Amino acid sequence: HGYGKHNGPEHWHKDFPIAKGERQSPVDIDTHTAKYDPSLKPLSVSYDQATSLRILNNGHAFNVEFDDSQDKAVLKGGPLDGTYRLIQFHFHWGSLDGQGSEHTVDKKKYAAELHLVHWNTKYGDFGKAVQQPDGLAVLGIFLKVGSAKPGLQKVVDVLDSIKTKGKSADFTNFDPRGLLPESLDYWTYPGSLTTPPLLECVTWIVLKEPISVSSEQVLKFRKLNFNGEGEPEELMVDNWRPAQPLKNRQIKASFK
Ligand SMILES: [Zn+2]
Repeated sequence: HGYGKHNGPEHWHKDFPIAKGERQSPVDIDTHTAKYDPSLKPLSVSYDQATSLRILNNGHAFNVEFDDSQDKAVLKGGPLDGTYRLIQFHFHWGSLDGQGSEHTVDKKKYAAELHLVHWNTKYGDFGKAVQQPDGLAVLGIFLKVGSAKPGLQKVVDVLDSIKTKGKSADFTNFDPRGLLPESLDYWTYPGSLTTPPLLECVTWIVLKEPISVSSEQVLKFRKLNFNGEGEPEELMVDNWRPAQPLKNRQIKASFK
């Protein structure tokens, strides 16, 4: 299962029937049909004690992993009940600046999309959380090409050391607060993981405000490999799933 022409997202349903489910992600966000919901609370992001451990090329993307054995970096408030711990973040990007994001806004695609994955502490661990309808909370942040994002450069510089699938590198003292936009206004809806096993266990929180990265920064994403060392080289690009039907779901907005 990958993003190629013979094993891309359009084939996934064969191994994972839930791919054609009722709350699949990503989706197109229609800003004019999103419902303003005054009952929604502001997001509470507490990343000040975050402990990054490692960066890994898993063949789908690269993951920056965090210590989630304590409430060090947590997400609360918003549409969430309870405390969600940060476990990892990763990106989806395109082969061109005009595509790469998974979610779209009024059909507009962005250059890339950042996913910060958190799990609901009441379920004890990530593996158990994914089996629950309220197990995960994923914070989605759009990337557009323009000015460089200083807080992203540490990630970019290390990519050379994890070029191929299975490669990992120590990655300590990275502060994820450097990746957040100024405003935390958001849309929220119930959805799924966007890669297999595509479990419908995610509360999506998609920030309205994109961050800017430079052409050179996103360019270095595109030099990674889907393949492992010694195998024929396949550039890691367009690792994004297409928008899925909204079906019986309403997208809510924390702003007007
Ligand atoms: Zn993702």
